[PDB]
Amino acid sequence: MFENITAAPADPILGLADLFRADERPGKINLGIGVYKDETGKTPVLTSVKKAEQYLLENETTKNYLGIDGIPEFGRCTQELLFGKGSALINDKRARTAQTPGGTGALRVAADFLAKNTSVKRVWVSNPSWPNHKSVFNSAGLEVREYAYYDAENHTLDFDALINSLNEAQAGDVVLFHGCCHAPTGIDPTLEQWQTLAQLSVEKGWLPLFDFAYQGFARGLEEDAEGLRAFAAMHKELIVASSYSKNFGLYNERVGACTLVAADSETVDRAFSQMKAAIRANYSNPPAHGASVVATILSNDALRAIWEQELTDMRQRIQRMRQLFVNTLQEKGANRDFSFIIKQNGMFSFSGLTKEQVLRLREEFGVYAVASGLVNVAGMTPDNMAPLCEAIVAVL
Amino acid sequence: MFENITAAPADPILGLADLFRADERPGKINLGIGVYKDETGKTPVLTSVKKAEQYLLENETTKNYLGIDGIPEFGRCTQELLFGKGSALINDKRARTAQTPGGTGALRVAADFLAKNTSVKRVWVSNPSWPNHKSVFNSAGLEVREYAYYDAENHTLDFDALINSLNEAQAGDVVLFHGCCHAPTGIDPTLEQWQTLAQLSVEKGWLPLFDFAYQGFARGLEEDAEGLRAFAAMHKELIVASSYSKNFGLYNERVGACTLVAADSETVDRAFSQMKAAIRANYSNPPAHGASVVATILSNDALRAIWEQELTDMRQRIQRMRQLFVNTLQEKGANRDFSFIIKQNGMFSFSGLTKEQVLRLREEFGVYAVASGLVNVAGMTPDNMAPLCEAIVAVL
Ligand SMILES: *Cc1c(COP(=O)(O)O)cnc(C)c1O
Ligand SMILES: *Cc1c(COP(=O)(O)O)cnc(C)c1O
Repeated sequence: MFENITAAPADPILGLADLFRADERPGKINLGIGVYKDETGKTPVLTSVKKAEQYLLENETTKNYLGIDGIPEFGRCTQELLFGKGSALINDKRARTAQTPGGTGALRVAADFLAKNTSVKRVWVSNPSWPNHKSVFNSAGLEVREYAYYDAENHTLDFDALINSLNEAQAGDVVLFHGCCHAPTGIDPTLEQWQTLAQLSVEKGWLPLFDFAYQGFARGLEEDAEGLRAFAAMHKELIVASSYSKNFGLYNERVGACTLVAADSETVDRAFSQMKAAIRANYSNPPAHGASVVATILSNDALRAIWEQELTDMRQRIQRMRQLFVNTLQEKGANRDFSFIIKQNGMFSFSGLTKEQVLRLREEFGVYAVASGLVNVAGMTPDNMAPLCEAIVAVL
Repeated sequence: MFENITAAPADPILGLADLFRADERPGKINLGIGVYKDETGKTPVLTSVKKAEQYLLENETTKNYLGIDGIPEFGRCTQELLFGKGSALINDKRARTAQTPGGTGALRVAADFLAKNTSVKRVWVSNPSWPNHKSVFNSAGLEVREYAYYDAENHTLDFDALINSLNEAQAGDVVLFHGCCHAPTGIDPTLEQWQTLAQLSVEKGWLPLFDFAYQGFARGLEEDAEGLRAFAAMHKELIVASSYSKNFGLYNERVGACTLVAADSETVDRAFSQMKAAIRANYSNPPAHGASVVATILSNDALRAIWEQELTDMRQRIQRMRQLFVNTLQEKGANRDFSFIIKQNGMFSFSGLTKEQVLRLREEFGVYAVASGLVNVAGMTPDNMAPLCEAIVAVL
C-alpha cells in the first residue's frame, strides 16, 4: 500500500529548529521555540518535580494499569485548580476528569467523544489559534470554522468582529476558547468581556470547549481561571482540556486532563462512560509518571508551595523580558510602538515584523523567528537582548 | 448535548474486578486478571526498572518534548529485538519506529494512518482475539472481519479452517497476527505454519499487521520473533505494533512502538511522515518515562542481563503453574484431559468450563473467572492451587 503515499509537510517550529542547529553563526538567537527557557537558555526540570520523582521512586510498588480515567487524586486536584476550591460544580458532582496524554490528548478524546456521541459537526476556533487545533478536530471528522479575534493593524482583541463572526455559529456548535494567554497573540478577554461572552453563549446554545494550557502564566492560578469560571457559573455543560506541560515543565511526560461538566451527576456519569469508551479505543489508559508527579505536588503543602513560587518565577521572567524588549528597542531607536508587547500575556506575541523582515533577520543576523513575525519572549535573556534589538532596528 | 447520551458497557475484567473486591469471602481467587502476578499475588516493579529509574532521576536535565516518534535509541532497540540484531531490514533501512502510548496506542496510530493514507477498508482478526481490537479499528472506521483460529472442542489451532476463512480476504486487506502467546487461546502457529502463512500472504496481497505484546513469554526473545521474521523475510511491507507492558512490567507507563516496514528507505520515510502527522493529530508526541527506562535497560549490558533473567523467571513461573494446574486436577480426580493447558503459551487459556460452571465457581466457591472459561494462569500460586482445583472438581 505505501508506494504512492505523499509526504506530509513539516510543522514550522520543527523546520526552524533544523535550520537553526545547522546555522554555523555563534550569536544566533532562536525565538521560534514554543517552550519556556530560563535566563540561561535551558528548559530545566523543576526542583518540585525532582523531589516528587524521588518520592515516587522510593514509594512505588507496582506499575499496574491505572483506570481509564487515571488517578483519582489527579482528577481532584485539576478540578479544584480549574473551578475553585469550594465550587458548586465540585459539590454537586457535575464534573468528571479523565487524565490524558497532554493537552493535545485531551482535545482529541473530546473530539472523538463529541463526533461519536452527539450531534456536533462544527467547532469554531479563533483566527489565529494554536496551529494543531484544526488537525485534531479534522481527524475526528468535526469541521473547523474560524471567528475573528485579533486586530492585526491595532494589535488588539477586535471584540465586535468576534461577536459578529460568532453569530453565524448556530445552536449545537462547539466554540473553543483559550482560557488565558491566548496562543499565539497573547491577547485575552477582559473579565467583563468573558461575562458577556458567557451570557451570549448560553443564549445561542454554543457548547464551550476551553483549552487551558497556560494557567498561572498571565496573573496567577486563580486569576487565570476567572473567565472559565464565568462560563461554568452559567453553563449546564462544558468541556475543558487542560495541560500541565508548561506550568509544571513536564512537556515530555504528557500530562493533561479532559473535564466534562453536565447538568447533574447522573448525566455526567452517563456521558463520561462514553468518554471512557473513546479513551479505551485510543490508548487504553493514561501514562502514570507525569500525572503522579502533579498529584503528589498539588496534594502536599510543602511541595505545592515550592511549585507555586517556581511558577511565579517563570511568569515574572516573561514579564520582565517583555518590558526589557520594549525598552531596549526604544533605547536603540526606531519607530517603535512596541508598547503592545507589555499588554500581552504569556510567552507569545506577533512582533509586527513582515515575513521578508524575518527572512533577512535570519539570513543577515541569525535571529530566527516564525515567518508570521511570531516571537517567543522566553528566548530573550538580558544577555541576548541588545544583539536582538540591534538586529530588529537594522531591518525596520 | 449530553442529555440522552446512552451509557457505554463495562468491559468484562473491570466488572469482574468490582465483583471480586466486593466479595466478602477470604479464600477467593481471581483468575480473570489480565496482568502478571508473582507467587505472592503481586505485580511488582522489576529490579532492572527501579535501577533504570534511579539513573534517570540522577541524569535527566530537561523534560522538553521528545520528537513525534520518540527517542531514537528506543527505536534502535525495538527494531533489533523485533528483527534480529544484524537484519537486512535494519541495514537497508526499510523500517521506521514510532514510540507510542502502549501497544493499544500503536494499534490506533496504525489504524489512523491506514484509514487516511491508503485504501484499506477491512482488517481481519482471529476468532477469538484480544477484545479491544475491534473498537480500535472501528474508531478509525476500518471494518473488522474474523478468520477462524481456535478449535473449541479439540483445544487447537484449526489451520485448515484458518486458511480457508482467509481466502475470502482480498488483496489490499490487512490481516492481523498475534506474534506469540495468542490472546486469548495461547495457541500459536508452528514455524512451518508461519512460513506457509507468510507465503500465502505475499501471494494474495495481504498487508500483515503483527500485534506483539508478549515477546519473551513463550520460549525466549528470539524464538518468539521467529514467525514475524518469517514474514519480514518475504514481505515488502508490514506493520508491527509492540508493547512493553508485560515483558517489562511497565503497564501504566504506556510504552509501545509502531514499526512500519516498506520496500526501501525512500518509501518508508514518505509513509512514516504521514504516520507522524497521525500522531501529531492524536497526542502530539509520546510519554518519555517508560520508554526511557526501556532504552537504558536494553542499551546497557549489566541492566539488560538482569532484565532477561527477570523475564525468564516470569516465563518459568507461568510454565510451572500450567504444569501444576494439570497435575493437581489429575490428582484431585475427575475426567480431565486438561493436558492441552501444558501445550498453550502465555498467561491465558480457555479452561473448557461452561458459563454456568464458572457462575457456580464464583457463587459457591469464590473462584472468579471470565464467563467464557478464560483463565489467567498467573493468578494461580502453589498456595491457592489445591483450593482452586477442588472447586473445579466439584462443578465438573
Ligand atoms: C501547549 C498547548 C497545548 C498542548 O499541550 P500538550 O500538553 O503539550 O500537548 C494545547 N493548546 C494550547 C493553546 C497550547 O499552547
Ligand atoms: C496487552 C495487549 C495489548 C495492549 O498493550 P498495552 O501496552 O497494555 O496497551 C495489545 N494486544 C495484545 C494481544 C495484548 O495482550
